[PDB]
Amino acid sequence: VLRSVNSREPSQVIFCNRSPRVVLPVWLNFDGEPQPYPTLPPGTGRRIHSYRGHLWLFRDAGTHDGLLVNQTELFVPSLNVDGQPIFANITLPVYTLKERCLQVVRSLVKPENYRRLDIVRSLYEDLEDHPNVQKDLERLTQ
Amino acid sequence: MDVFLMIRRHKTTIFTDAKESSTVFELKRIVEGILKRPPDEQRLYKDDQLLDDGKTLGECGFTSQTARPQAPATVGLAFRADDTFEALCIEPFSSPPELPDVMK
Amino acid sequence: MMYVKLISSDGHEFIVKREHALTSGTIKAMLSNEVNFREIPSHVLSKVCMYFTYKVRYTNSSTEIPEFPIAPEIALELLMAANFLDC
Ligand SMILES: CC(=O)C1(C(=O)N[C@H](C(=O)N2C[C@H](O)C[C@H]2C(=O)NCc2ccc(-c3scnc3C)cc2)C(C)(C)C)CC1
Repeated sequence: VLRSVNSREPSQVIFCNRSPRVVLPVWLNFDGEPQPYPTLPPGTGRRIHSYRGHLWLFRDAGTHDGLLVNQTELFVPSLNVDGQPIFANITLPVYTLKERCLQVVRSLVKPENYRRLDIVRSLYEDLEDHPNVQKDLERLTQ
Repeated sequence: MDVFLMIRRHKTTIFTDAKESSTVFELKRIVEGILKRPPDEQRLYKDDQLLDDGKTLGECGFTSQTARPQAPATVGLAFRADDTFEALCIEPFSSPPELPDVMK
Repeated sequence: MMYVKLISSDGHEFIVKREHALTSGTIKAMLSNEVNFREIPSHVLSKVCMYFTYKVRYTNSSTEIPEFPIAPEIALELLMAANFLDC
C-alpha cells in the first residue's frame, strides 16, 4: 500500500536538517521496500533530485528514532512553481518523557544488560522494542 | 519575549513565566496571588543579589535564551515575619544514587 | 490562574499551573489541589515539572525544537516516573 508512484516527473528538493541528530533519509521504492540514502549531519542541507509522488521519511541514523518533516510523518515532493525547489524541514518531535528516557537509557546500557536493570519486566520489553522502520510502516498502514 | 523561572524559598518552588520587560515588583504580585503575601513582605534575589522593585527582569539578567522552558532560571525568595526579614535560604533537591554498573 | 501543588517523597513542594499538570492522566485522576508522591524524589519531580513547561511551549510550534535534556544519573528514576504518570 505505502509506496512511491513511478510518475517520471522531476521535482527538486532541499532537505534541511534542523535537528541535532545525524539524519538518515529513507525512500520508499515501488514495491514499498525502504531504501536508505546518504546521511546529513546536524544543521546541514542538500539539494537533491526526486520525483512527484515519491514517498520519503526521516530517522536518526544511529538509533533509528523517528523525526518529522514539515511537521508530519511523510514527505511527498510536489510540483515546482517558478523554478523554485520544495523545502523539506526535518526537526525533532516533542517526544513523550517516557520515550526520551528510553532513548537515553538505550544509549547508556548495552542491549545484553537491559535485563540486569532494576525495573518491571514491562520496561525491559519497552527497551528491547527499539524503533524500527518496518514496524512504523505496518502501523502507518492501519 | 517569555522567560521561564523557578521561584524558590525553603522547600517551596514555583514554576511560571514572565515578560523580559516586566518588573521585579510585578513578579512579586504573581507570588502574592499564589502564596498570599503582599510585595512589601517579599524580597527577591538573583543568587546573593537583592533585586530592585522597578528594574526589569532583562536588566537583572533573566533573558529569553538563558531562562528556557526545559532549563529555567532561579529567583530567590525571602519573607518578612513582624519587624525583620528572614535570611534567604533554599533547600537543595535530593541527590541521585550511584550510576549502576551497567551504565558505567 | 489556577495552580496545583505536587509534593515529592522528600517534602519539596512544587507549584505549577493546573493546565501543565493535566499533561499527566495519572495526576488528573488523583485530583478528580495537592498531590503526594511517596516514590518520587525532588531531583526527579523537578525534572518532570520542567518537561510540562517544555511540552506546552513547543507543542504545535514551527520554531525549531531543542532536545529535552536528561542527565545519566537521573534517567532510570525518571523513566520509572514517566511510566507511572503516563507522560
Ligand atoms: C529516470 C529515473 O531515474 C526514474 C526514477 O524514479 N528513478 C529513481 C531516482 O532517481 N530516485 C528515487 C528518489 O526519487 C530519489 C531519486 C534518486 O535516487 N536521486 C539521486 C539522489 C542521490 C543522493 C541523494 C542524497 S540524500 C542525502 N544526500 C544525498 C546526496 C538524493 C538523491 C531510482 C529508481 C533510480 C532510484 C524513473 C523516473
